[PDB]
Amino acid sequence: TTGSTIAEIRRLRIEIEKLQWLHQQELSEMKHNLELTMAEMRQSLEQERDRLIAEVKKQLELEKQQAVDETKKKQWCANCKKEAIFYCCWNTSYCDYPCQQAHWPEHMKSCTQ
Amino acid sequence: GSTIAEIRRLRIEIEKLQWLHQQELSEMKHNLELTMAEMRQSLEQERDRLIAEVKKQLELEKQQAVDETKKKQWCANCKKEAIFYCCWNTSYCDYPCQQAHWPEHMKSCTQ
Ligand SMILES: [Zn+2]
Ligand SMILES: [Zn+2]
Ligand SMILES: [Zn+2]
Ligand SMILES: [Zn+2]
Repeated sequence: TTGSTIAEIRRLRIEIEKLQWLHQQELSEMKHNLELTMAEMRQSLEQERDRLIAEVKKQLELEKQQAVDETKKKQWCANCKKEAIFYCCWNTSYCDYPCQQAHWPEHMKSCTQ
Repeated sequence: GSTIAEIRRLRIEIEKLQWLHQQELSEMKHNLELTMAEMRQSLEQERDRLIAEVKKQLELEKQQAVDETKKKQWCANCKKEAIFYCCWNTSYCDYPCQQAHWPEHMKSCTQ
């Protein structure tokens, strides 16, 4: 029947028309939410970078102070900068006799005792 | 054949195309999320690289500090720079430090 086919076609066409109007609000709010999550991620990553750098600097500054202080407690070879075991005169110590011999031409200029 | 059946077939195919389109929109939404996760991971890796450079430079400052310290004598009492010495590895910045330190240093001394 002609009228019944026309009504069925018309019904389908109307359903397609309703399909067109769908999902506009979702996509248009999706871009704006993308901007906000992107900005929040950039800010959080920047704060985490600053926190990590500050922490690494604090820890290595403490490690440096510990190394310097440990170093002040010992005597160091004036020729090779390894730990020394005997001394010639003020602020001139050596780890073995060959370092003393090697360093003598320079140390001779300013030696005592 | 049946016209209404043929239309109903058409509806099924259109609804299927519509569901597919929906799958495309949500797979692109997912891909956008993966791209964001990839951006976070790549930025984190670059931060780790920067941190490694900062550690490399701070470790050099540590070594220079150590090497500088090896060049001087340090007060056995207060750890400031020393100007005279009592015996091996025992120097002082001033006489008041030497005096203050004598009760502990006496057990180990030369002169
Ligand atoms: Zn040496
Ligand atoms: Zn000497
Ligand atoms: Zn002192
Ligand atoms: Zn002494």
